[PDB]
Amino acid sequence: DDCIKPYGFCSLPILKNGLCCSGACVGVCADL
Repeated sequence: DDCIKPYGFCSLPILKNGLCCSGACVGVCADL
């Protein structure tokens, strides 16, 4: 387990998904 990197790829569907360190995931990790 780890976090996913900001502006690295996570996955979808995003409700719960692999968690980005900057929080937001929408295919790519971002911030919102």
